[PDB]
Amino acid sequence: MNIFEMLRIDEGLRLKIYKDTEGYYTIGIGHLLTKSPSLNAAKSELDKAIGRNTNGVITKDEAEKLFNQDVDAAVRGILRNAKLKPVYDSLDAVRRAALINMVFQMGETGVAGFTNSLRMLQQKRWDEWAVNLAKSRWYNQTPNRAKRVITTFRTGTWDAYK
Repeated sequence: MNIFEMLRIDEGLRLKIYKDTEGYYTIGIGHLLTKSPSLNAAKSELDKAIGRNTNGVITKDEAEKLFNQDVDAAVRGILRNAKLKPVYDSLDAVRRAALINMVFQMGETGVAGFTNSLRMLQQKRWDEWAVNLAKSRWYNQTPNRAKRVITTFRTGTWDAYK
């Protein structure tokens, strides 16, 4: 299983624009179009992204291209972040994907805020770090997923996912 598989499972695959949980415009595999409401606002952005007039519908292939870019980009946000980079480096491979998953869902900034979390993590703490996480808005708005992610982190295994 890998990062790509991981998130594909968590974000699903939609070929036509749609509203997320927070009610945002999205398409593909978790690709956020606009923190706005103008459905046109959103087609424009889709247009800019693919580079074609899409009328709000794209291809699998295209959804996958957004995706790669999206996963890559998270990977670098982490490596550029001063607080995240090193956490990332200290972890094994599964746990890292988990990290990458988080960031994808909430941005380097969002993530790098777990100031506390931050090192328990690095301390090779979990458990305690985990409970902290269950006490967050994040967890409370998408528990299923949050759990699968927290589980993966704690355990350094893909159990939650199969």
